Amino acid sequence: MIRDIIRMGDKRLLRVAPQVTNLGSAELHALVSDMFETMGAAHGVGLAAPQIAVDLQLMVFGFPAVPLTALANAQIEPLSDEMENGWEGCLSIPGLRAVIPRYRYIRYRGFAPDGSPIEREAEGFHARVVQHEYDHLVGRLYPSRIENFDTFGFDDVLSYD
Amino acid sequence: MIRDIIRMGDKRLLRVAPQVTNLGSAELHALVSDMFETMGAAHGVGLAAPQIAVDLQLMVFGFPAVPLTALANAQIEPLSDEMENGWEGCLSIPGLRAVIPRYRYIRYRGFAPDGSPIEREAEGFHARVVQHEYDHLVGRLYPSRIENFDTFGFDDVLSYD
Ligand SMILES: Cc1nc(-c2cccc(N)c2)cs1
Ligand SMILES: Cc1nc(-c2cccc(N)c2)cs1
Repeated sequence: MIRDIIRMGDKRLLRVAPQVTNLGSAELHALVSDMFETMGAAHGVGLAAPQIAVDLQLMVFGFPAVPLTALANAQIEPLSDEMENGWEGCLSIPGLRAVIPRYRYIRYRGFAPDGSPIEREAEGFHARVVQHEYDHLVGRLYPSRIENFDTFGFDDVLSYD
Repeated sequence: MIRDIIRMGDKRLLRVAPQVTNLGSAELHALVSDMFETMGAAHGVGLAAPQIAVDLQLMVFGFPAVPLTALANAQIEPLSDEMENGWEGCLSIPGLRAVIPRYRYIRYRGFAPDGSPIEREAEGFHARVVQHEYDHLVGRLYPSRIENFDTFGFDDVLSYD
């Protein structure tokens, strides 16, 4: 079932989400299902549970190919100090984008919805997607990470590199 | 004549605008006319020439009542250090607003379009309008001034005080 995505300004995006405690359950599998379906309908590459007003450490993401992934209780570790700049947008902030520095290299861990452990090293766009989605679990959106406000604007208008 | 307002992302918002050198001219009077008309059609309280892609130190503003004012070659001086927070939006960033600290007290100077000198002390919302419009003359938009990103979001969604 497609869920409503809440937009920046909604307090439910600003919460720190608790862990998932229902790995392998039918209730989680359905919620994950709905999230992939919601992500797909909005043409997203990532979506976090709080963007559909569900307060849980859960995100889906994927589609350079990033693997289709559902991830509960994510925890992330930079693998280096190299930052890298890249374009980011967000379905809760429709029509806009900005350039955001993210770690180029991370490891992330947590659990697939059937409860199997997940751990991967990630780089570049894959890395950036997971960091962005992780931010939501923590009440954080990308504008608070912009350093060059010249690169922030509407998508159909922007012309920076 | 109503002009197109350009949106955040357009480089023409990021320029430092040169002075007006045509006070008392028919070309300025028409441009000022168009700006009041453009401001009115968009339900703005302020609009700066670069928001209609005209690169000049010129702004209109007004409607607590703020007097309807056209102002070329604005220069501003805080009258104190008291900052004050207030809600701001911007016609080049439609649908959004944020809380922004501005000086509570300013003096501003420059010229009415007929070339008569203008100087006023200003406080509160009047002050804030002029500071906001002044920012555009200098390539600056309000997001780069947000300190609490919790208060930044879509207007129809937001619920902070
Ligand atoms: C090239 C682009 N990437 C994105 C994007 C980047 C990181 C995270 C999410 N959720 C979206 C928007 S435009
Ligand atoms: C209460 C509000 N004020 C504004 C506003 C405030 C300052 C400058 C401009 N141009 C608009 C938007 S919502």
